[PDB]
Amino acid sequence: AYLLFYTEAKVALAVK
Amino acid sequence: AYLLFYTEAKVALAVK
Amino acid sequence: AYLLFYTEAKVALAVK
Amino acid sequence: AYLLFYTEAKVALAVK
Amino acid sequence: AYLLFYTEAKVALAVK
Amino acid sequence: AYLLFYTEAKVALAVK
Amino acid sequence: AYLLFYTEAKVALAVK
Amino acid sequence: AYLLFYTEAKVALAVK
Amino acid sequence: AYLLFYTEAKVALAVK
Amino acid sequence: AYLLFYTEAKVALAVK
Amino acid sequence: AYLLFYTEAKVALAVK
Amino acid sequence: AYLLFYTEAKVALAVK
Ligand SMILES: [Cl-]
Ligand SMILES: [Cl-]
Repeated sequence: AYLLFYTEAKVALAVK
Repeated sequence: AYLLFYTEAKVALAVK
Repeated sequence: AYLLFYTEAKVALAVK
Repeated sequence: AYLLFYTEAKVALAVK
Repeated sequence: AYLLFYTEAKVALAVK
Repeated sequence: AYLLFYTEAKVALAVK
Repeated sequence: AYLLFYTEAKVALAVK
Repeated sequence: AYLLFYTEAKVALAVK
Repeated sequence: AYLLFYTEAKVALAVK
Repeated sequence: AYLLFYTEAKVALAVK
Repeated sequence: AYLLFYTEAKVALAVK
Repeated sequence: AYLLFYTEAKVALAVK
């Protein structure tokens, strides 16, 4: 699965 | 901060 | 699961 | 052998 | 920010 | 030189 | 600087 | 392709 | 197998 | 302590 | 394949 | 310091 890095600012992650 | 791994049933991440 | 770097460009971390 | 990051959560460096 | 492996034991991924 | 993963979003390998 | 991945077929690296 | 640290001695980055 | 670290000083490397 | 990849060529894993 | 780090001044990369 | 890999048949480590 993908580890997506995004900004909610500061860094946050999601897994897909 | 550091990345936390926990179980969402996949692995899931959080930044602490 | 394994945390494996990969490329397609970008490098990214996969959860396998 | 491969040096792979691994998690069941903690991460460990696995020597396969 | 840097993604830095560290130990204090297992390893963890610091976001710096 | 150090090889440091980083992210600002993409991840990349910095050479320091 | 950072490591670039690009396709020249096969993936190749450059330091930028 | 995967980027896998590897060692038989030196560590090396394999591209699979 | 995987590596665990044990530290006090200087870092020590137990294998499992 | 940080676990940082580096290269002077070979890659190696530093303990900082 | 292997990522190679070679010197030519500065450090350059090759995949073989 | 840096992690040293050697052969004991398996891969073993030491901190130097
Ligand atoms: Cl001290
Ligand atoms: Cl031997």
